[PDB]
Amino acid sequence: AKKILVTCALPYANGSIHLGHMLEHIQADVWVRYQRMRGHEVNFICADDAHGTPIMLKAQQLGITPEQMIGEMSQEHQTDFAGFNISYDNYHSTHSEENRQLSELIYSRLKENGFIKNRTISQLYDRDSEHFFFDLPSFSEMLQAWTRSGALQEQVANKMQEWFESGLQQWDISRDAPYFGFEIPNAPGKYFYVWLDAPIGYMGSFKNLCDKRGDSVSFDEYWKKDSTAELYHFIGKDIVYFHSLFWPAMLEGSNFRKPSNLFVHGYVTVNGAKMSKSRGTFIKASTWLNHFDADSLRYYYTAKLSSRIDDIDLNLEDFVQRVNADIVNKVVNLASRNAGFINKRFDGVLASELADPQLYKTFTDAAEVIGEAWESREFGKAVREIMALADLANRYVDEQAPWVVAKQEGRDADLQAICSMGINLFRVLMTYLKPVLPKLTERAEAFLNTELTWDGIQQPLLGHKVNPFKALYNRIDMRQVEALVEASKEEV
Ligand SMILES: CSCC[C@H](N)COP(=O)(O)OC[C@H]1O[C@@H](N2C=NC3=C(N)NC=NC32)[C@H](O)[C@@H]1O
Repeated sequence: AKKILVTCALPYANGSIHLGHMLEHIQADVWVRYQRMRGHEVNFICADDAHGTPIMLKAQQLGITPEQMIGEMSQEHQTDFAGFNISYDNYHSTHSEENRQLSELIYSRLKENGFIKNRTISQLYDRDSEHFFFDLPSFSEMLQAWTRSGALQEQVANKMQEWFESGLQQWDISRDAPYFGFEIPNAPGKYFYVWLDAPIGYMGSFKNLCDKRGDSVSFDEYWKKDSTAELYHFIGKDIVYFHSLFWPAMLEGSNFRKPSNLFVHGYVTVNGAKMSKSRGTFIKASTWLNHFDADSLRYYYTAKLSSRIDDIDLNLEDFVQRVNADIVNKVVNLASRNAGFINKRFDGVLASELADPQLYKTFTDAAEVIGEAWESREFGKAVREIMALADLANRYVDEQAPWVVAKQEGRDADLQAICSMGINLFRVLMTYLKPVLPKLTERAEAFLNTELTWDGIQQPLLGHKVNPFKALYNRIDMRQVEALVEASKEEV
């Protein structure tokens, strides 16, 4: 039972959440849900990145104060994430008292530890000015040892080299008023650059969670230098520099633990290209939900995700085909083709023994490889394994052919045994997919009259009453895709 703290990058409070953002949150949520299923203590945290000149000026435009804009954006963002069932334990803000205090705490520890430097510069002004710099170069060797301690992704362990080929430099962490952010203590008119306080927002968000829980020990247990808890950050490749260099260094110099690992993913493309507004492929999370459910996109992204930083393509044509073929035709089909005979002919009661014990064992035997696949973030591998098992289950059902055994008077016991077998195979499959399809899983659990646990598959449902269900998952069609695209064009 490990203690794990997982985060997703903090979305900027200056735009709506789109399908690109959703790849990140969905990848993280699936991993998080899997970890909870295995019994670990998990804390999934996020928050809006609310500081920076851009935001300050955007607020001025709309005639709304930044405080007002970020407040509205925060609600919009959380409504969308909740719509995709992203299970955060806390969603906070970089513009909070918790983050203000932690930013000052870290800065003061850095300055006192001698990692903060001063200087002057020239810049366009609507001119000189003093600035504060973080002495990154002093943590190089430490970063080296940390970087090579068999942890980060190969493509990431490398990449940084191209950055070393340019040498680490002191980082300008201060900005002048007017600026929407935190004021630097003992330095009037100076503010912390957004990127300095942003990652501290991870800490601010957890502190908020602990404070709300009345938990006065967890914060330190997770962030103290000798913590045995694991810290993971899910991020895109465009912000790896901040998370692999500045961030670890800031923590090291302020007597805090560094991330256990960074899980970097690639960009989402639609129909093979970057999202395009004119083509209606720049899709908002809110818009997606007007047309499709969350499970469909969660499934599609998961079937294509891996432990690498490669781009993920949402091919709209392929989307409809994949969802109907896998979810409806393979998994859900296993339940619907068998539940009828059970509910109608046997009052919903499943057989008292497994018809084919060998087949069931083949299914539960796969838990190890599938669980390891979720754990290692090889989602595509996990899905292929699960769908391969599903093919086996549908083959079993065909060989046994219940639709024929049913019309043969005197074969009741045989029918119940066959159809119950299929229902139990379905139980196992939905357990492996539980991290991926939250809503379909709830519908399956209501039908099975059972909550699905990872260890529970070792005990099949016997002499057990199932409930009649009304379509667990309906097929989708290209006309809905066309409508989604058309709507997205019309929005911009
Ligand atoms: C302390 S972390 C601070 C992060 C900063 N506010 C960036 O915010 P934002 O630009 O909203 O990006 C949030 C995450 O969304 C990811 N993505 C943004 N557009 C994306 C795609 N098109 N595809 C995949 N991920 C995307 C980014 O890589 C990033 O990790």
